[PDB]
Amino acid sequence: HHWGYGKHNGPEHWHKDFPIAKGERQSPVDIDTHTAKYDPSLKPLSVSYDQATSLRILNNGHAFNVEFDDSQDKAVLKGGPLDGTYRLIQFHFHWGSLDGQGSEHTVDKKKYAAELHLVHWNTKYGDFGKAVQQPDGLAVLGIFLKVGSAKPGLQKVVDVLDSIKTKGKSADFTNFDPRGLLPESLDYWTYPGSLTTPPLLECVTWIVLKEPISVSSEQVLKFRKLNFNGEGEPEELMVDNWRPAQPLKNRQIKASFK
Ligand SMILES: NCCc1ccc(S(N)(=O)=O)cc1
Ligand SMILES: [Zn+2]
Repeated sequence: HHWGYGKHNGPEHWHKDFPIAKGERQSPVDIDTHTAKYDPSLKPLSVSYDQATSLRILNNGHAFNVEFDDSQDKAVLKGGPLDGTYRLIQFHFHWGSLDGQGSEHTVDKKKYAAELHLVHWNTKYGDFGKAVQQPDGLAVLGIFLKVGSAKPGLQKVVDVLDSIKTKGKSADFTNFDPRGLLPESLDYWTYPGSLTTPPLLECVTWIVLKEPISVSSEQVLKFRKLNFNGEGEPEELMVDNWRPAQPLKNRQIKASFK
């Protein structure tokens, strides 16, 4: 109820209210590329976002979420390591104060400038709340961001952030196409993990794409102008809203590519 990313409420403190923080399948993790094993058992990943229906964008004090209508299979993730159908509910990002940090997952200890999370729930459990009681309840598609050329499909998101500067603000965000945030390649790593924020629930099949997307310096600078605080409160820029890598423990990361 008062967690955050500060010195006094950040990741090193979460375990006191959320003891699963020290659990057996916490996220994110470092992806050691040389230890990940190619798995021929993985089937192709299927990202089916053609009928995605975005609704709203919300600053929740921790990040911003672009929310989707998940009342029907309009945008789903299937295939790869997944059994069944996972419905897109929201996406959000984690990012840094500087371009050398911001991602949650790391690749051979490399931190990217940011990381996109497309969050999906397993339709066999009927709603998100029931899905987060299940060890295969969620699938999060993670995409790294590096700073270079602008990402045209991100600009509509960047352009609305001025209207949701502070915690609790929302704005209409209809007709946004999340396909414009994907890299060319769907080559991925996958492992079983958790939500990376409280409540840190161990329900997630992580699918982390190998290929980063490029965003421009100007695009990420606009992320960094958001606020963690509410309207009228002293300004605390929304930066460094990432959890560091957690112990891998008894897990293997699988690669979909050689
Ligand atoms: N109410 C739980 C919401 C929640 C959804 C997704 C994530 S993440 N960063 O693991 O994609 C964290 C929390
Ligand atoms: Zn996230």
